Amino acid sequence: VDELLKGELVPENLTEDQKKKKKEIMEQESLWKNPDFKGYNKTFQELHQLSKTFANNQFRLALSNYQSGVNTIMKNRDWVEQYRKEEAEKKRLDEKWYWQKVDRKAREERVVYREKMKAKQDALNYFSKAINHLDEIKNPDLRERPEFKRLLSDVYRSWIMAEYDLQNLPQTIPILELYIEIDDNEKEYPAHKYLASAYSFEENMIKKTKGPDDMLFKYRYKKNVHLLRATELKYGKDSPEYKHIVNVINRDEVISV
Amino acid sequence: VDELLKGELVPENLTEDQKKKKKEIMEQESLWKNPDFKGYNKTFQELHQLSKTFANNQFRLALSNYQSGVNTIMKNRDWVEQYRKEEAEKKRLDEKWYWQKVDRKAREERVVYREKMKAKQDALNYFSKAINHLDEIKNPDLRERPEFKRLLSDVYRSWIMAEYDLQNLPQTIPILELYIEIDDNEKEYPAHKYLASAYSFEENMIKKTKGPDDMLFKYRYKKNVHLLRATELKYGKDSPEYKHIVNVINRDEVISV
Amino acid sequence: AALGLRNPTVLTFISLSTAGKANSVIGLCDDALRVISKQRADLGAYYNRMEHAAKG
Repeated sequence: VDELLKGELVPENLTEDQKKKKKEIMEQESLWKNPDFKGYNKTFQELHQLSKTFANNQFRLALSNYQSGVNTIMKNRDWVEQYRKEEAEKKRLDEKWYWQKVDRKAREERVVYREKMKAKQDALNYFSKAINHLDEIKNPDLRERPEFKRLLSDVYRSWIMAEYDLQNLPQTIPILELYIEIDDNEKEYPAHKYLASAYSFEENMIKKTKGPDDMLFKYRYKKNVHLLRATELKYGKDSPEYKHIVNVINRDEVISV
Repeated sequence: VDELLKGELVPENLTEDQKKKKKEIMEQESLWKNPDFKGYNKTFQELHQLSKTFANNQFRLALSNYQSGVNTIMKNRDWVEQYRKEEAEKKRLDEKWYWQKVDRKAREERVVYREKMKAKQDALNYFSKAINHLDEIKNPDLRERPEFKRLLSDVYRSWIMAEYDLQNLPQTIPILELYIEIDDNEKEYPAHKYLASAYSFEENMIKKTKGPDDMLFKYRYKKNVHLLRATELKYGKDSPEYKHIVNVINRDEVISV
Repeated sequence: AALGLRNPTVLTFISLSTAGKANSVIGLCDDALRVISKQRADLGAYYNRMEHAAKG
């Protein structure tokens, strides 16, 4: 079952009384039909933010940005694959030394790395726009629908994956934590793998900059919790991998006997 | 028992003779019915300030302002709690260093402090208006009623708490001394806690500006009086805390052997 | 944000803590300098026309 097949949040169209209420309001708005009206006080028109029309429109804008961001990521890999194919197939009539091949190789790596970061940064802007569109859906009922949770996880996942590639690890922590609070994403070991690395980065920065000891411990404890959880979710509890991590964490943490 | 349930100071409506006397006066006022009359000499019309109608109108004015001031404070705490909640829930896509978190928090603590000081000033104007209304109730009998002392203490209490947050400590002393003369308010330890601090502020200023020695000792003696009393009300006499304060007070003041 | 020295969406501004980054910033300042120069030109052009009008 695909929740994004129809590309909509909630399908908008039953009671006889409700059908009568809808009839009289439509008649009233016809009397005061004035397309040039602009509400001086914004409170009343802002109630349109709670409508189903508004939520559908915001959902489709976020969907449009999400698709564009994924297109940015996917087209880049297509270009990188094509670029490597073209480089290997062209004739090198002036290359005869091993260090020349190493030199030619390094340029291709620099070109590829340069383009990848540009694609990641371009895609991240699309995802950040997609994130903002969903945040202004103010209706809690529409936020619990399967379609909303399907897109919300996909937008969060791609944004987290891209932001990590730009080495902006501490920014992924707030988004990752909101990711594992939706449906059963908490049982995914990749989610806890990223949090282990991200909190390790925070721990080093406090150690390096000689920050507060309290923040040093909190980043260390959060690092161990998600490191152990990721090990359990992938290799299982009381597994050889799990026993290895417990020895590491106990050695790293401070305990009292 | 709530003295403000009915929202009135004294209920205004028995003797057979008095009922007859009121009737003839109502008849005299009918003969001289002149809505446009204005007294050249105000002494006679000023006697209306001794009436029950006058006090009831003033009591509602003081009650009306008191509610506005109290509602002003309470709406602010709702705003501060709401403001802190919204800031923590919005996304920081460009915040990756600890000092960035420190700086963002410092901005928020300034915004919160700005509104609190603004809210305290708005309420303090209301509480001062409530105080002004109650001082022009010129009937001593109506000033002893339980409804009056109930509102008088609440207005003074709210005013003093607002004034202390604005750091106008020397102004609280005259009001606090009026507060502890109402019913058994003197047996509240918070009333003596504020007088302990306010008199300490007065003693510092005389010491700082090299004021008179008489004013130095008067504010020093009063500071010790209300510090010792506040300890007794909250922790009791011959308690370890009360023993602590006596040593401090005896050390600070001047005694003769 | 308008001069290209800060992302209008994410709000991150340019950095020189990496040699590779600094090389790309050199190009960024060239476009930043061009935008200011193009702006000063239009302002001066307005001033010249206004100067003629006052004399006229």
